[PDB]
Amino acid sequence: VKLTAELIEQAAQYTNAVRDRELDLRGYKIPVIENLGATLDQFDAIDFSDNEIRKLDGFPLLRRLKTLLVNNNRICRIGEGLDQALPCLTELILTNNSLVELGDLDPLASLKSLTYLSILRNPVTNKKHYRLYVIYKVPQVRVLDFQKVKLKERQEAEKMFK
Amino acid sequence: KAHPPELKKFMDKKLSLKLNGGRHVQGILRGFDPFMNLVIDECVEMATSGQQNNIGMVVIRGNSIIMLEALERV
Amino acid sequence: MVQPINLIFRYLQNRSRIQVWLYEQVNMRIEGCIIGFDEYMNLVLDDAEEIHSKTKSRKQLGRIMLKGDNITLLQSVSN
Amino acid sequence: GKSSKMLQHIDYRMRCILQDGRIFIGTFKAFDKHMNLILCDCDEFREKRVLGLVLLRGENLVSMTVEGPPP
Amino acid sequence: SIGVPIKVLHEAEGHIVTCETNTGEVYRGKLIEAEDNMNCQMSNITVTYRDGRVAQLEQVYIRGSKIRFLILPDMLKNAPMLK
Amino acid sequence: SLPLNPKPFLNGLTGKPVMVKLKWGMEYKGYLVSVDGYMNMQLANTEEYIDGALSGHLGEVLIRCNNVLYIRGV
Amino acid sequence: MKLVRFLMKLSHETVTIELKNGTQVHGTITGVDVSMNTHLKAVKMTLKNREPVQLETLSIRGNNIRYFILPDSLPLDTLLVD
Amino acid sequence: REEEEFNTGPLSVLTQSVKNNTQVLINCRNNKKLLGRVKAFDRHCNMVLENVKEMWTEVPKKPVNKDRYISKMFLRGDSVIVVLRNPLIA
RNA sequence: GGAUUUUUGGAGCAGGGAGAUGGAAUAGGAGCUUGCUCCGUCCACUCCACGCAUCGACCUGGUAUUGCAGUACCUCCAGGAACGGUGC
Repeated sequence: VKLTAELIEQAAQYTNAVRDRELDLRGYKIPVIENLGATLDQFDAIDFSDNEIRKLDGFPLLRRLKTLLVNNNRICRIGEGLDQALPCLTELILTNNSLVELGDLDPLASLKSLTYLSILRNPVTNKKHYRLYVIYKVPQVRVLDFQKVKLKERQEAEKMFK
Repeated sequence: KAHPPELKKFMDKKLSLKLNGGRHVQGILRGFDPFMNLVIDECVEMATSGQQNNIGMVVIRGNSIIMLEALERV
Repeated sequence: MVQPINLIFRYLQNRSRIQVWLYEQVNMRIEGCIIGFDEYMNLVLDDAEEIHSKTKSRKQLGRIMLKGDNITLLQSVSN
Repeated sequence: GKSSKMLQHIDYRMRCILQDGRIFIGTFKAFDKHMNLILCDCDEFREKRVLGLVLLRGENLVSMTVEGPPP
Repeated sequence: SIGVPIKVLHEAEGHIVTCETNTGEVYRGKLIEAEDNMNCQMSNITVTYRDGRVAQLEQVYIRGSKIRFLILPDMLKNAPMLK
Repeated sequence: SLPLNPKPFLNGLTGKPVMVKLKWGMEYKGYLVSVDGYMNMQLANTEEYIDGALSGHLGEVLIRCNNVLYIRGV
Repeated sequence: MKLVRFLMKLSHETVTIELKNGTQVHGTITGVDVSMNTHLKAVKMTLKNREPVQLETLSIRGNNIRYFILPDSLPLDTLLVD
Repeated sequence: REEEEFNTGPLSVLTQSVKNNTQVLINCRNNKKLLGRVKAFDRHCNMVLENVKEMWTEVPKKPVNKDRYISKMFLRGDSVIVVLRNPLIA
């Protein structure tokens, strides 16, 4: 059950709780996120929860994409061309993923408009100084794992590994 | 057509009207009109510095009427 | 209930000096004696004067036919 | 003659541009002779502003175009 | 003689709505009187403008000449507004 | 004197040198040739005046009612 | 006599419309109403100090249109006969 | 009634532009002056003209003036501010 | 069916003054390249008049509320002022 144009044209699309145009693509078990050109950047949020996506890549240019729900998936790697395809990506929910190393968070630093990031329920969050490395690598993010970044955490991230 | 505005409840009540260009007046309405023209007897207009100047009975047309707020409980 | 047309007719019968403010123009106003009126609020002022509040000057013109689409507020003065 | 210019875009998401430079993207449900647009669950872009059901008057309308497929 | 947005605005009288004027003034409150010419008379209204001067007044009256838009709740967008 | 309506005053002002000033600040001075019921003006040998200074002669000039602010009979 | 009947008979023609805000929209006129509601298809709009954008459809009101631009090969003498 | 008012009022100044095929100037609210021959008119001053020349002045945003020419155009009566008839075709 | 609430528009235009202040990589003219001098276009800082006052959104610290609802907005104190509009 791969993501095609007929699956995106038959999927439900409505208004979310934040008054944004969201398309519900849950319950599809798509192994790879592709063929997203049929939406023509008419959705403000993408609900791709409960899927089997392994890599968050292969997305076309969508300037209206501001929220991406990748919860309950097996995402273990992030694409390096995420900034060239989503310049206005501000919300990224990557809870309960397959990220084990902090080096997968290195392509996530290119998103300058990203402010809300969720990396909870992951083996990469259980490593030593994971939050300090995420604050040092991504200074544009203001809320990490439902927690506001303070000045002391930014000073601790800028002190170590400088 | 040509229905008059519902100004029967705001009759003989002290209200503040706003006019275009940032003008503010306060006075008691003495009548109504289908062209939204209001007659304010003993009206006082607010200047730029904040002083109130009494202009007496004035007539405000509906082409520049922005908002009328009733200062009395009707 | 006092009608605005009846008030304009009483002001034209009394021949008192009235000042008319323009729409979207607070710097310059007109002042004169309204002689007659019409359905489109067209005022005919005799020996009218344009008063500029910024420069504090007064320029007389005489018989002026002011349209009702530009006059926003009209007040009665003692002068 | 047919007057089907406004009926073909009924129940669809359209983005109308205002005179001051604002853009309201909403689902056009009904119209009138004064071009009164009723945009249910509309978004305001110029930043995103949560508005919802916005009834904009026809005097502040400039242009309107199709935004996407109907929900 | 009566429009469908005019009928939707007349049917939404008594609910917590808002009216944004052409100058940016947002009069919010319960729509007590709504005529066919977009005349909105509200009681216990609140002024939240584009200037931001938020205040509370006992009664307000905004005409349809300088009215830019109206924000209404979505309780009447289902029925009988489905055509 | 007697209350004169503006329409016979505009009908009797034809052929006399008047000056019509618009809302943009410019005025046209000339002999009033044509004046209809929609408050439109058509003059001959018109001269343009801006900020109290003459600009030039144009001839027959037609001014609508939506732009003309006032008119004074000289 | 009436310009609305002349504007309504100018369908399927590539024209341009300049608004009061400086935005020029060039496209094929497909629908004209009595209130000069110009409904065009595959238009290109250029605003003041902005980039031109191509749209599949556009609907401009009559009160917002300031000027129009017709091609030189338009039969204005034949279309004027009512 | 309407024809006599159009041939005897200010609209006759427009009617002398289409009958004798004379050139008149129209100054708009956008600080532009278009000189041309009036081909079609109406009661709402909808002027459809041919062979028009529009001149104005622009700033870089010193400024400078500019001009252009159009084969056939149509302008509504709302944006028409000033209309001047002068013997410029001869 | 162009005369006040919708469609023949009341819209257009310009951002205070000064200083031997600083820059036009590839884009001004003149004294007929380059170097220099003069004059009608910005941004950054400083001074006078942080252009002024207002309220809303917002950041730091302290502090109060533990409450079952369908919402313009919601505790208070102090500092800073990146944003919006109102009148001069």
